[PDB]
Amino acid sequence: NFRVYYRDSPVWKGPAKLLEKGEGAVVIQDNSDIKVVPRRKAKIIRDYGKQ
Amino acid sequence: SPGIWQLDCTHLEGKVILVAVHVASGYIEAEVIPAETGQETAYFLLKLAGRWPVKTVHTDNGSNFTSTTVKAACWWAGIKQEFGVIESMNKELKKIIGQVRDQAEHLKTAVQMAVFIHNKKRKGYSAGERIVDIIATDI
Amino acid sequence: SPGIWQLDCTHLEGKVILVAVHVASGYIEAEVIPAETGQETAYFLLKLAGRWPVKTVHTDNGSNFTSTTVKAACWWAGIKQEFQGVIESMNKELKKIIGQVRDQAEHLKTAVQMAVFIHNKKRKGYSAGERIVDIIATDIQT
Amino acid sequence: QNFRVYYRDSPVWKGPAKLLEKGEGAVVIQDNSDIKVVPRRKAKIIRDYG
Ligand SMILES: Cc1ccc(C2CC2)c(-c2ccc3c(c2C)CCCO3)c1[C@H](OC1CC1)C(=O)O
Ligand SMILES: Cc1ccc(C2CC2)c(-c2ccc3c(c2C)CCCO3)c1[C@H](OC1CC1)C(=O)O
Ligand SMILES: [Cl-]
Ligand SMILES: [Mg+2]
Ligand SMILES: [Mg+2]
Repeated sequence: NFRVYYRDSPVWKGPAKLLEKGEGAVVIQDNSDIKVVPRRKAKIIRDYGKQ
Repeated sequence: SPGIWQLDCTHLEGKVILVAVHVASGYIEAEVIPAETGQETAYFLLKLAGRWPVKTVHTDNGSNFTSTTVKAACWWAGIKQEFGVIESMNKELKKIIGQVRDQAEHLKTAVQMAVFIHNKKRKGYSAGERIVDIIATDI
Repeated sequence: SPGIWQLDCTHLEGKVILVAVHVASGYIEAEVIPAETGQETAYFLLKLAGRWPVKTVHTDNGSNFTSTTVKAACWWAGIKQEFQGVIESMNKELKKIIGQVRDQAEHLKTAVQMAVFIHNKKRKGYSAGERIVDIIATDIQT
Repeated sequence: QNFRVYYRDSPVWKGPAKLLEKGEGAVVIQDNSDIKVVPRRKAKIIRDYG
């Protein structure tokens, strides 16, 4: 339902699987790697045109 | 299919022209973007998606169409991406642009005049009439 | 009437938002213009006119809508200008949806087009985008 | 039916004006009841489309 786009360290990377959303960070899986990204550096985008 | 679109960029006078075509009707939308980037391409798709039932967009492997910014726009708007109707349409667009180029100072004005002429020319319906007919029939 | 539109400008974050609304359907188009000038208004109308059967546009007495450059665009595209308050209620509706989704995007122009998407696709029954296509195609097919 | 010409001769674009002739460097127009000669670069000749 959701997809997460994020920046490490400038170019936006993604889409990545959303595993968990916290108060100050989000846990995602981009390909085969699990990453912990701060909220300010991640965009969680819902598929709105579908549903 | 009423929801199939083709997007590609063409260039004139050193400027970038992003052209979208409704394949089933030949209706076109065009915009002069300040840079051929994924951010400008994604912003173009958002405007297109909120306007027509955009289900599938077919582009080449340009770095602006394969960018992450476009993937987020297509995902949010519910658009599927696939990687010569648009290329033949760019030739038609540049033809009409040259016919009206001297009538305006800015290239972007001649572009929108050319899109106007294309979408309103009958044969019989015009391209602008066909896309509205096709989409309303699908509803 | 399928060819009546209303255009007006609203402001958010110091930027100018030019909004066009199809009165019969409530369908809207919006674009962030770099300046509230007649040249940007006329370029917006050309894009609008080559897209829908734009026959009459209702605006206020702003110096950008009464400019000569807009008159030339309307004459070339065959548009008549007139100077229910649909656009004023629509500016509130657009800015309402913009504020609801503003944090989802960096650029204001992105939130603008998301809000236009949300408005034209919302069912409450046809949607705004479905009504304008239904109204215009009915006039074409008949 | 015919054409309209928009022109500047001091600021704000003036017109529409009747088109009489288009030259290499000037255009002969009639704005209302007055005959004017305007350079090409200060005149927009727009064909009646739509
Ligand atoms: C500046 C910027 C950088 C990265 C991205 C995407 C991959 C992460 C976007 C972007 C693009 C499309 C889109 C959304 C966003 C967030 C969210 C909802 C609707 O579809 C943007 C965007 O600008 C672009 C639109 C012209 C913005 O304003 O944030
Ligand atoms: C820069 C400029 C100054 C004056 C005018 C108007 C006074 C007569 C125009 C203009 C406006 C509308 C229009 C046409 C033109 C020539 C031609 C045919 C189609 O409708 C422009 C125009 O820029 C505007 C369009 C954004 C341009 O690029 O010349
Ligand atoms: Cl956390
Ligand atoms: Mg290409
Ligand atoms: Mg106003």
